[PDB]
Amino acid sequence: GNYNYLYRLFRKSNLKPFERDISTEIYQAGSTPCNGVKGFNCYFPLQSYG
Amino acid sequence: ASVYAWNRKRISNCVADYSVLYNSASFSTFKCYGVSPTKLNDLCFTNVYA
Repeated sequence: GNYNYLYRLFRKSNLKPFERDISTEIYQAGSTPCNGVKGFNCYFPLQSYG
Repeated sequence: ASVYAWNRKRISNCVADYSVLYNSASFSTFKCYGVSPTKLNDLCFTNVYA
């Protein structure tokens, strides 16, 4: 796998046209307050296809 | 059941709120595929199965 190229799976809100977002914070998908760490429906939103 | 002959229950003629299920961190996992968990509370179906 090459891992140079990275993907965001989820976000708090949709991008406006040419909105740009570098932020890496853990995404709360459900009932777990993330506070900077993963958990039950709390996920790191970044990915790569390898 | 023994997983080779897994139980199927047909679900019909009813209103659904799947967040009553996935909000609870009581399970060892709750994951969703093809569609994110939140969206399932908007949907309508002819049949549902557990």
